[PDB]
Amino acid sequence: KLSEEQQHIIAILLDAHHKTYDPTYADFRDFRPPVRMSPLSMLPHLADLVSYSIQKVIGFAKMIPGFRDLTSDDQIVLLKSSAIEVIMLRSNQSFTMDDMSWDCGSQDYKYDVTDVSKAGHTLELIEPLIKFQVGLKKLNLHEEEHVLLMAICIVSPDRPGVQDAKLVEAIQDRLSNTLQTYIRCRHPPPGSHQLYAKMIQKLADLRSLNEEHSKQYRSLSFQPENSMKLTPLVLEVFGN
Amino acid sequence: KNHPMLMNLLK
Ligand SMILES: CCC[Si@](C)(c1ccc(OC[C@@H](O)CCC(=O)O)c(C)c1)c1ccc(OCC(O)(CC)CC)c(C)c1
Repeated sequence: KLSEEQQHIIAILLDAHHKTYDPTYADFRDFRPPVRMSPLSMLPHLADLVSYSIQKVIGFAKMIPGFRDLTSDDQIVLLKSSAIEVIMLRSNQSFTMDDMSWDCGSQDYKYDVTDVSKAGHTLELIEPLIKFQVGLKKLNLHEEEHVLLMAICIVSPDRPGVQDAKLVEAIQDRLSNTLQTYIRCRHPPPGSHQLYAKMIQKLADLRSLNEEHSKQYRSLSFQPENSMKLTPLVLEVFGN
Repeated sequence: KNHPMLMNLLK
């Protein structure tokens, strides 16, 4: 059932994730310092964290089978629209349900709901974001399923501004069929029950999170004093 | 309108 091409796709995506996600979190020392001790005291650190993660998301995307066959315009449209969603998905690796926080190896780099609020965001975003992290963690995805879901998210044909929607759809369909076949062949029950449908629900959840994050980002970044604390990459990708 | 940093990271 899982064809050799489908096994190849999975192998490429696992390798791409290993090359672009560093679970030692060594580079966090390079970011502006978190300040917790109201002002948006965590904005400099979290802007650097987000900017670093965007770079890793682009590096992963470039390795998705078929992504490089798209025009530069379409690659750009797809990364601009999906980067926020892929950041939410990939951060699930460091999320822990012990205290509902993102634990990146040390106390300095352990982030909770208060840290997100100290970058300027409100419960309108943060409450659904925690519910998403919990629901995704509860799916107990195989790493194979986690990397396929990130790839499917990036290569979405309904993103605004997509030109060659039929080619985007053809690439995504190959990934979607790989995931559906992987679940049926390699994920034992009961964990596999309705798993594909539950993963696609997480993609719909991400669209809602994207819409809210974009609304609040627009309000935050409209104030020039906040935009001054962002990075050039964040301004280019999330908007200026 | 131009995305030079993204374009550059995209090769
Ligand atoms: C409080 C943290 C909760 Si967040 C889900 C997070 C957690 C762990 C992370 O990283 C984990 C690992 O994945 C990194 C390794 C890798 O990806 O390779 C990352 C990237 C993010 C978060 C916070 C702030 C924010 O935006 C603020 C903004 O809108 C202010 C204007 C834009 C600047 C965003 C978009 C997201």
